Amino acid sequence: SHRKYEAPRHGHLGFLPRKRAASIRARVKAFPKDDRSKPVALTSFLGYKAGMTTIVRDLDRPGSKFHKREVVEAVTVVDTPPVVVVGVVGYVETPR
Amino acid sequence: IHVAQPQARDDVKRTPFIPESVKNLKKYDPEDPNRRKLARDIEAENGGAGVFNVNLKDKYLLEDDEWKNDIMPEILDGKNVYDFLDPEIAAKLQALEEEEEKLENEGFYNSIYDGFEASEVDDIKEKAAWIRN
Amino acid sequence: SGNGAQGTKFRISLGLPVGAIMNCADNSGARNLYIIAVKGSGSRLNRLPAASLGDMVMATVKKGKPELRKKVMPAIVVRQAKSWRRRDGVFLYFEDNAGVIANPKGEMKGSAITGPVGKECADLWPRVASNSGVVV
Amino acid sequence: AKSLRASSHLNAKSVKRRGVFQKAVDAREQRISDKLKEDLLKQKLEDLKKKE
Amino acid sequence: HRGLRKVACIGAWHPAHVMWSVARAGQRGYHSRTSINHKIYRVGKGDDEANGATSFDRTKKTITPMGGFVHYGEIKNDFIMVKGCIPGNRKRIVTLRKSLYTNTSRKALEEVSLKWIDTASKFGKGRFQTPAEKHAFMGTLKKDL
Amino acid sequence: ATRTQFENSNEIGVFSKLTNTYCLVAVGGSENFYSAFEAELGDAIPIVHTTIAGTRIIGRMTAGNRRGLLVPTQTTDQELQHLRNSLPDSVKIQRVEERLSALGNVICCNDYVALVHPDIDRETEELISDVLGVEVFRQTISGNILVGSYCSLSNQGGLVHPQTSVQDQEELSSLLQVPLVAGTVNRGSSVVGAGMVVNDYLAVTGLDTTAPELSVIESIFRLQD
Amino acid sequence: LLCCNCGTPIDGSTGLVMCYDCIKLTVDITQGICRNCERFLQPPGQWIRALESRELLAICLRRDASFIWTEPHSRRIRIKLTVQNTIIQQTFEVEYIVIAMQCPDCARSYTTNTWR
Amino acid sequence: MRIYQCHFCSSPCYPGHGIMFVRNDAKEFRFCRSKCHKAFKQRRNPRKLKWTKAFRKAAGKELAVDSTLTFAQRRNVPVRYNRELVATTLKAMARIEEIR
Amino acid sequence: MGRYSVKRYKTKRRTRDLDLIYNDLSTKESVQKLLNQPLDETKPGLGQHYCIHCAKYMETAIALKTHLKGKVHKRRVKELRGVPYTQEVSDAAAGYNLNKFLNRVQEITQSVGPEKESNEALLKEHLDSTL
RNA sequence: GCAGUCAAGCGUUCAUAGCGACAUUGCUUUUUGAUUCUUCGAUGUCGGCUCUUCCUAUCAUACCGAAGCAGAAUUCGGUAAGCGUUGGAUUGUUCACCCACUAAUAGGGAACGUGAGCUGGGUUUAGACCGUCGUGAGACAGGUUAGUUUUACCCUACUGAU
Repeated sequence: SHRKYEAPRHGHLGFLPRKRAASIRARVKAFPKDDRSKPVALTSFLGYKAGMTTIVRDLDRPGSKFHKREVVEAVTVVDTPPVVVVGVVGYVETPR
Repeated sequence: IHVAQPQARDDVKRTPFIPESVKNLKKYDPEDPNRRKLARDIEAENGGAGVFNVNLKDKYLLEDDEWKNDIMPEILDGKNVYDFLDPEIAAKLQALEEEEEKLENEGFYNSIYDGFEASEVDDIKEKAAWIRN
Repeated sequence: SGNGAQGTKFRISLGLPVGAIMNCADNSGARNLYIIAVKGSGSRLNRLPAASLGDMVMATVKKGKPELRKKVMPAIVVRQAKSWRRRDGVFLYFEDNAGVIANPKGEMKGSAITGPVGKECADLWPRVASNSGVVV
Repeated sequence: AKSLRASSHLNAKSVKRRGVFQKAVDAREQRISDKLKEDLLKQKLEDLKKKE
Repeated sequence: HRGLRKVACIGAWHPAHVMWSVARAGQRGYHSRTSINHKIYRVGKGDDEANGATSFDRTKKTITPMGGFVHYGEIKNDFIMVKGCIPGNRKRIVTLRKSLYTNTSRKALEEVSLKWIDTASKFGKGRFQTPAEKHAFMGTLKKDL
Repeated sequence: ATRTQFENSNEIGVFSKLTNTYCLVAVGGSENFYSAFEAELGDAIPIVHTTIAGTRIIGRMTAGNRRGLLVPTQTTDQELQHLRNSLPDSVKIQRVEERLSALGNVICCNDYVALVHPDIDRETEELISDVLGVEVFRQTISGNILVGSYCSLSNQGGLVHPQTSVQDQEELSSLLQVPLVAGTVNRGSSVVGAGMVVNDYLAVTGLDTTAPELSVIESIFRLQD
Repeated sequence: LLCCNCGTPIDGSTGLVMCYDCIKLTVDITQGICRNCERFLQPPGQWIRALESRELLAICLRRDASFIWTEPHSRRIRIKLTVQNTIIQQTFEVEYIVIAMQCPDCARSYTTNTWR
Repeated sequence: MRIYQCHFCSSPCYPGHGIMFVRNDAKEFRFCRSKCHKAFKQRRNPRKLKWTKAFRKAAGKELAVDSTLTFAQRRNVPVRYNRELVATTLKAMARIEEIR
Repeated sequence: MGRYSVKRYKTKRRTRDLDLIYNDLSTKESVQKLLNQPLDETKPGLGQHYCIHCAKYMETAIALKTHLKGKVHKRRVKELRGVPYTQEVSDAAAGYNLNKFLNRVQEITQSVGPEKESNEALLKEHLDSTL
């Protein structure tokens, strides 16, 4: 018995198990590596998502068929007040 | 192989028009040490064909090259600027600024019951307010 | 795109699936068309292949001159009436569905086209823009 | 069409990392880091106000 | 019979178990997600009045819409505008990582220029941008005089 | 005469407009098509990248001659201000409102004479005579309705579409005061207006226009000295 | 009216296009179209017995007419056939590759229940 | 960007709002929002509906004939862009809006 | 939305409308067009018996007699009397193209008005002696 | 059914680029048989719908080798199952058959996948008509119509939650 009509799978097996997360703040699993020739640069930032709005933009994209033409699209607005440092943590590399 | 004719209709006729700048123009030569470059050669000298960006501006005539790259407002609170701009705006606006001055003096902008005074014209409205409640 | 259609076609909402009778706009002699397939379409289980404003479809003639009747021939949609999205911010829709018929290169059979032609189809097909009395 | 993990594109993409697209990133991380030392200046001037 | 919003066949006689991939019912939403390559458009300041004013519009207006956002107050702080749709909902906390690698495509290198920002009311069908507009279009009312 | 093909389409009058004092070309992709007009014209007459209603098909939407350029209703104020900047003050530009948008299929014209579609309204029919400075005659080519795609004119001479009867040619040439030959362009395509562009000293056709049809086109417009 | 790629003047009316022999080459008109029994099959159910006039028609039904001489041992049948505004007659060839599947009638002798 | 008014509402239609409708006569019907749009499909009359601006200029409400309103017509003759014209019209629009 | 406004007022089932009908009544040539239309197989009265006001085909000549003595037709006559409400009125109310508006109202009051009211006085007299 | 090996005729010359007759050695259980093993104090005994996974004997996509491979378009073969494989007319049908798109419309298994998941069209009780056979009751896996689809709250498995 060979299914008679092949069809793609429903849903992605990479995002399993589907479950409620441990917090309303998702932790970050991975960072950009380390570039030790640059100034001291803070990587990520944290703010609060607040609604959406619409934006028209003059699409300056050479090669496209909307070059030098107007394109409307939707953006998000995230409230981003300043953020204050309170701690420093060092990590030792182990064979674990 | 039929060919047609003007067929002698009217006395008014054109000679065909060629601008003198085309007759003054040199003929273009493909393999040429000294020549005008092209739109191709400016395109391929920095990035490929599809990825090079061409300014549509800096190709058009104006009074001053300082404002060849300025940006029109195109929208304000008042509806849209391409409808408001004109020749002689301020000449037409002084005909509007004169329409204030004839109305200001004549009392077009300006800020009482018979037989009933301040204690009596108030209290009839005060007694009627109790009756509606 | 496909044969004869210059460039790329931007995505618009799919208005006509298979089995949809639409009016015939040009003066070839047909009155309506009958979509039986859509060229340049996908393949997924139980989907009906859907057309849109300006795709080449295979279409038959149900009403019209008996010479064009009972044989399959390619057709090009020019009016949709299912509202799509222009990339400047307004959705629009036409009164009724319409299609003109063409050879597989992309050349017209009639000379005149009545009614307004969709702008998104007039960019993609040059010959439809040649016979377009009204654009947009 | 080739896969996203094909070798002919990843040898083609990595040259574009060496050229145009790294230097615009290097132009970006300098202009960001200019404002970061200016953030230490404006916040110590408010500390100079409270010393008054 | 017994429902139509479900999966009919769930397995076979061998293996005599329900497999780990057969789309059962359960929790939906409130998962953690990561979506990459979102392009920053506008970075403005809180003290900077006329944030919504582009180089075109020149109307002194802040990106806070009329009567604020829905289920969220006023933006009177610094903000970030980024295109598309950030995963999550309103008044929730997002973290903003930076790009993890040098991005190669031409789209991730272009300079944007905003031509107009909408500030109409999101609580309903907004037709006016500022209350100065609505008072101009409606004209006077009974409650004013 | 010059063979030039837009990206892979041999239709040129769809994509480009050619008058005596200016020349308009679309903005699609890369500057291979714009450079081919630089080889013949140079800095003599202005050549303009432009869009009409956010489209590439600018040759069938506009219709004009060496005095005026008429643009349809859907032309934005940015596209209209762009044409006025790139063209000098000798050229007039006016946005025209009509029931029918495509002016190129509806107006065929040279410096003093224009033919029109019959159903055009007379509020435009005076406006054509004022802007272009031309006369207007309400006429159908060979019982076909679109006068722009099925004919082509210059001050030199004219070219029509090959279903035209010889009885129709001598009458219609009396209106235009120029010679007319029924012919084809781009290997037997009937649409002679959209295939080629022509002014008094230059003609650009497709790469699929045969050498016998170059002998027809270069003779009727008399490109040689 | 010069015919395309000839140079010859033709009639200005509704006629064909291009010289009638400048078009005669350029158009194409066709463009589309048991191991133990030795009994060739009719596709619904039948197994008609059998290179020429009788079986030559049945191979045209699935695909003048003539069969070329190709090979007896290899499993090929090739056939020439002529198709017969413009009227035009052109011929072409079709290779019909032979496959062998067992006659259910003449499979019955191997299962010992022959008579019924 | 061309902040055109609703065909039924006479209210401004910002880019990214409403629906357009195109008839076989090929004029455009640009709609403020869905309330005006669904009231057009039903064939109603804005001279009769009290809440629209086409009623208020008709029945003796808000002023219609005034010289401040004739300045914002439409232009098909493009003025070739001097700067100091544009600087006047940005002061002109804010002046008429006070007088209106 | 509901059950009723969807059934009658989709885009499949649209009438012509008050705009295009007013152009047909404004001149004598187009009135004499639409009475004498060529007969077709698909049109309901075989391409005759067409009411211009209510753009609607009737089967029989008797079916025009019952239509004109009716409050459906007497609605539409009371509809098309004044200015026909193009897009130009909706912009004129905002303060946009008044001189475009005030000149057309000048046209329809003095010029097109008594011509349009002359075509209606002939149609009610021409559809009377034929019935 | 598929694969080896011997190579007859052919591919104008030339067995082995490509086709292929039969000798000879095998594999497979997706075939019909052979057996009647387990089930006769019921293992619910066709097809379709829905759905996951697996096999490679690969139709398409990736990278290669060969020629009777100019280009273009194909033909033959190698590692390869990561990822795809349809919309329809007629039949209860698997099977078959044509129309049309597409990159391509490859072949199979999992109790001939899957009925406390469906459906009941077919088959397979009682009613009934027709044809042949029988003196007669009745027979016909010949044709045609009408014919009840039962429970999960239990443990495990699974998807979620403490």
